[PDB]
This record gives sequence, C-alpha cells and structure tokens, in this order.
Amino acid sequence: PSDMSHGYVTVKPRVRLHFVELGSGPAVCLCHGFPESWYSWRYQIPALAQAGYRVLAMDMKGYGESSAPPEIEEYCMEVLCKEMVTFLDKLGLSQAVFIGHDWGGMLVWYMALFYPERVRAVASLNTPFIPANPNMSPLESIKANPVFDYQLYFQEPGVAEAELEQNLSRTFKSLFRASDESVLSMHKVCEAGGLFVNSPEEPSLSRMVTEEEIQFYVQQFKKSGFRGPLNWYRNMERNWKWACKSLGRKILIPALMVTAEKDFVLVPQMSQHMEDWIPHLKRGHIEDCGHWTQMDKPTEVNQILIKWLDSDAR
Ligand SMILES: COCCNC(=O)Nc1cccc(Cl)c1
Repeated sequence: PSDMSHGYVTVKPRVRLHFVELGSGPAVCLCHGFPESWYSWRYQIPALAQAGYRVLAMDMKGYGESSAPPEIEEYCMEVLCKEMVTFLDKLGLSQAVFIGHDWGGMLVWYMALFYPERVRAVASLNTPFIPANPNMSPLESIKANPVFDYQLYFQEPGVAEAELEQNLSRTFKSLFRASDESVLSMHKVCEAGGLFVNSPEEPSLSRMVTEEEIQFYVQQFKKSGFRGPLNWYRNMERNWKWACKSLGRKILIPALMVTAEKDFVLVPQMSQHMEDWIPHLKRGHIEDCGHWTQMDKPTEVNQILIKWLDSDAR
C-alpha cells in the first residue's frame, strides 16, 4: 500500500469508492470477488502497467477502504453498475475495459450488457455469462444444483457475519487455498450450520499465500467486517428482475471467458454453450488452477490478459 497510489471517488453522497492506480494508457478496471480486495490483483497491477495500460484495481462496495452501508438494497447489481458508471464520469473516462473475477465478474458482464458505450472490452475470470430465465425463480435455481447450498446460509443477515468475523486469520487461511489443499465443503452448509467445519482452529498456511499477505486481508476486513460483502448474495430476487429487463439484447463489444480447471464452485462446465449469446467470446483455460485464479496461477493470468488486451481492447 505504501508503494501504491490510492484514489477515492464519491459516487453517491454516502458512498465513496477506493482504487489503486498504476501505469499510463487505456483504462483497465479490475473488479475483485468475495471475500477479496484490490490486493487480489497484486501480480496483475505492475504486469498490465508495463504492457502500456492505466490499471485501476478497485476496492468493491463494502470492501477495504471503500464505503460500506449496512443496507442490503445498496448491493444489488442495478445500483452497483450505476455507481461504476458515475466512477467513470467523475474520473473523466468515456470508456474503460472491465475485467472481473467471482462477484466482480458478474458486475463486468452486467456492465457490458446495460452500458456498452462505457465498456471498451470485457473479461471474466471463472464467472460465466448466463441469461436469466423469467419462468424459473432464483431460489429454485440455487436449490437445483447442490454445490450452491452455501448461498442459503449467506442469506440470513448476521448469521455468516459472526463466523467470518470471529477469527479473520482462520477465515482467510481456510479460504485462500489451492484445490488440492481445499478443506471446505460448499454442499455441506445449511446442514452443519457453518462454512468452516472440517477446517481446524489453527489451519496451515497455503503455498500460494504468505503470513504478510494473510494479515493484510485481516486488517482490511477489520474496517467494515462482512455485512457489506455478504449483501451481494442477498439481492438474488432484485438482480433477476433487472436481468429479465435485458431479455433479447446481446453484448457487442469484444469478450473473453477465462476458466479455472480445478474450481469446484464456479466450474468450467458452467461456461458451456456461452457462444450462442457470444458476441466475440475468446477463451483462456488454466489447468491445475483453483478458485483464486490470480493467487493460484499469477503468470498464466498475466499472459492471457496482456495477449487479449493488445489484440481486442486496443
Ligand atoms: C458471481 O457469482 C459469485 C458466486 N461465487 C461465490 O460465492 N464463490 C465463493 C468464492 C470464495 C469463497 C466463497 Cl464462500 C464463495
């Protein structure tokens, strides 16, 4: 943080967005996932800057140095996307390439759908683009696939917050792990009543993360907790209604889908038949890569993005 430039943008009277800036050239906006920070793109920030790009590694709403209102409604895709447009207006940017991972990936897909005039090119790590069905309920879709059982536990406000905020060191040591080191069962939750059951009181340090890196996520999450980041899940009824309003309109700006082979939550199989809605959709498959794409295989992520940006985003 000391060797990094920190930017702040007041998108709403009570909502302020934090971001780190490095490099010159076309604007590249990076959107992290859950329970992450701008620090998740630590290997991408100088790499994309050297390639000739103005990197904007965001601290998403409810995370780190950015504002965290307790209201659930403030974390729906409609208000989040509108805040990201205001962020571009206040920075004097007409266009920017939006690259998202996990929940940030969902945001970048919606941004390309509703505001294509502000999105130059779009890239998504692990997160697929699925058009919503107006006949099927959002809760029915979650209950259909057993892997998304953890989402039901994340619905009731305060329940997951108490477990995730309990021991932040234990929280990130159990979560930030490679798929071969993974001690978490996502389909076991709402039956056991907690995300960390198999994981012990003092979990071992993963090969992809150091003690210094783990403590950074602890101090950043000490500012607001988990209420803000968890509210991204609590708008499943609101996001579906907004996604159903687009029904018919397709993306037209260059797109990239990056899949992680060993990701058990956001499987590469979920991205199947995405080339029916397309529009330009280029692919990048990373073998022996877990959920934390940027942490697991940092070099392969840098190689895929730099190659894609210079050929479609410039
Ligand atoms: C766009 O959909 C994002 C959903 N993915 C999602 O929640 N994934 C997730 C990643 C790390 C830890 C936990 Cl508990 C969940």
